[PDB]
Amino acid sequence: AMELIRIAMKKDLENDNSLMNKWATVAGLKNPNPLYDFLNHDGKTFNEFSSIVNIVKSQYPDREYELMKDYCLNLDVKTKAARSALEYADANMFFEIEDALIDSMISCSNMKSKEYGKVYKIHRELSKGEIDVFEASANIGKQRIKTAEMNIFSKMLLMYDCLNKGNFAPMMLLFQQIDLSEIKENRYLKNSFETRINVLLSNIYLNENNLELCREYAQKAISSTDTQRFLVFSYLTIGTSYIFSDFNLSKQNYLIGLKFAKGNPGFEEFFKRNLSFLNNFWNKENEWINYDSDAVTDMQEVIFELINHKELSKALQLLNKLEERDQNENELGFHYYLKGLITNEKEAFFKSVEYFKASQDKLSIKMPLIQLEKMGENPRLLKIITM
Amino acid sequence: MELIRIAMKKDLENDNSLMNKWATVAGLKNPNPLYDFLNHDGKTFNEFSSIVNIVKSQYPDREYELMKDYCLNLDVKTKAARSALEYADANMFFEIEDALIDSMISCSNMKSKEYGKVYKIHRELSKGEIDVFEASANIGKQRIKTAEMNIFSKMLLMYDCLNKGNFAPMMLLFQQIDLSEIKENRYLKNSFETRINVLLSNIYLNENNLELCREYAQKAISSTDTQRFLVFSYLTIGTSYIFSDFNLSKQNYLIGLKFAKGNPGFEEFFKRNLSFLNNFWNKENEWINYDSDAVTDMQEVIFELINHKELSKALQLLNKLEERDQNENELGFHYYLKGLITNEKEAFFKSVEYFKASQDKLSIKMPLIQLEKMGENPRLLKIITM
Repeated sequence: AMELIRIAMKKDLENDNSLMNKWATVAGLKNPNPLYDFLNHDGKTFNEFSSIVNIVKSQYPDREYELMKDYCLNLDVKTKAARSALEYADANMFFEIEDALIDSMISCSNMKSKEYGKVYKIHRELSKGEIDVFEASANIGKQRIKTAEMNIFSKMLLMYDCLNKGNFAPMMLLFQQIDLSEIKENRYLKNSFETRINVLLSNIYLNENNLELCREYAQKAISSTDTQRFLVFSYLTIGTSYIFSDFNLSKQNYLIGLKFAKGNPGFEEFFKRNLSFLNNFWNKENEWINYDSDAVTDMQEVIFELINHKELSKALQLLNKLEERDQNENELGFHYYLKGLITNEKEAFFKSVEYFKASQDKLSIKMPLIQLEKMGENPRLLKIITM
Repeated sequence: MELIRIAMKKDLENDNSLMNKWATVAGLKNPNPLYDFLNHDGKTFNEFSSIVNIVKSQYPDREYELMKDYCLNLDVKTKAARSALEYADANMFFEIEDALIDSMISCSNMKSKEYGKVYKIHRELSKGEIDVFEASANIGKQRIKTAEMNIFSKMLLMYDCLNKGNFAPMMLLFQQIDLSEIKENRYLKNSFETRINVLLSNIYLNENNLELCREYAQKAISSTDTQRFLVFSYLTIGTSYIFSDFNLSKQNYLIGLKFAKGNPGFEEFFKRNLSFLNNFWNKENEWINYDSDAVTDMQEVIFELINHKELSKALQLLNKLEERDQNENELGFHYYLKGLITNEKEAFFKSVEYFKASQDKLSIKMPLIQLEKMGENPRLLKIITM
């Protein structure tokens, strides 16, 4: 038993024989034989990578990272299981596991593993902004892809870049070229890619303002997965889809997401900030404000709370202080929106609309737009701006 | 034996002084390369401009025939064949270009093979036979060595970005281009520079930076005598002035129209733009096409009736047009005309929506100006154009 997971399992089985049939059903097996094999013989893998992930999530939930790191670094890089490990690591944003698997798969002599390694490396580089979308497609081309799996993943990696540049027409063009039924042997990879695609589509529809479609895609993703990363982003999207229409559903979706985020500080932050904004926008008591942070976004949330409490003079002073510092366009939109709530000047709301339009934020633009309608501006013309 | 060499030998027999005339027009300090070109099969000039300039000067009416024949018998492995390929693509001489492409991918010379493969990707992307992602993937597959094709592969992607109206990735590719890396091929460097100035010109025309637009179009005009680039540069300058200065718009279109002489297709762009310009500024219009069955021309007829307060005839011809199939840009214009006839705000609002849906940041100004006249808030109208 070289791998940490095999050591723990043999140990726990010595104390409790009934675990064997428990772990068999949790892994999806009709019969426990592959599990006897896994425990006894070095290098014996399950046919599907979900078998081991499920056993680890169930029996050692607190120890997932340590156990999976050790298990992945000990896999034969030439196998289906190592190729599945690479997807698992990237999905969970376990970049240390992933980068080690990538380097050793590019080295190996197996054609399949080499190609997956080279393609995931392109995805890593594009994510980090070390290359742009055109260098990335050029590298995809250089590689002369053979597998149906990497044919699909090369399209998805380009979609990720298109998503974070807010450029949706080319995303849909790439989506159209994907056919998941061509993944014939690797059911773990097919299911994981399907989860990725449902999340991506969810974010598309959220920006194109089809709120119903957005929620349906986010739910499809939630149903298909137990990966923390995808659960977190799906609930974040659902929360956001409700901001303007239903305080209570927005909040509860953020709280469910926050619970799934437990023990990842970075994921937890997204929910705290969104909750802070939500509670301010709907004039509710706000437990989420960060009074210590000197990041612009957080300091704006403190101004917004002063405004809800009719402390207009203090809000104005902190807002003038912020004007001194460098702000991008999205922050300036928010800045002028707050100024408008204090002073009731139409000009501030107009500037706010301009800044949000210039920064390509199709969500926050609704805030000064709602105010301008309240001040008697023409609804028919306001609607045209959001198109 | 090339037709151009036959004509030149013939004209030289009658006039010995042509030799020194053709030498200076070709940019050579000394006539030797020209004696060589006439006498020995396969001898090329160092620069492709040499032969283009001789042909433009001595046989202006025969450019297409002479250049077609010359290019089809070139040594495909040479600098001159690589320059021919640029010349043909710039002029949209697709016959010449496709023949050079096929025979350059055949040859064993690494440089010519790479140019051929890269121009072929440009041709395929233009025709919509592939999308922008297949095109970059093919660029990658090729393993490009030359600095020339490194640059041109970026420009071919710019062309596709332009036709899809997505300008941010164009600018990203523009920033990666450095023309001083083209060390040896002066003809190609100058031609690529022309292409880039035209592309930037059209960017800024859509992003409403009108002064930048004109400056780039002028830079292109200064650098070129290719009729295609002259025509599109003047068309762009004309268009940049539509809303702000009738007279400069008109004069820029008339200079463009003169450069278009003897290409009916190019001439049409100017006639239609002139027709629109005169209608928009309520001037007597000599440019109307009463015979054309194109939507855009039939709209110009309606617009003229409206300027003459012939409202009931305009209404009848407008109802006729509504029956027929129209894209969004035409529908914008359709509802604008309806609004001028009926004075309904609804028609102007729809007009704005159709122009916004069709990504036309210019024509949208027309119903916007009307809405301001009807008392809608100018401050909010300005945001819709931005």
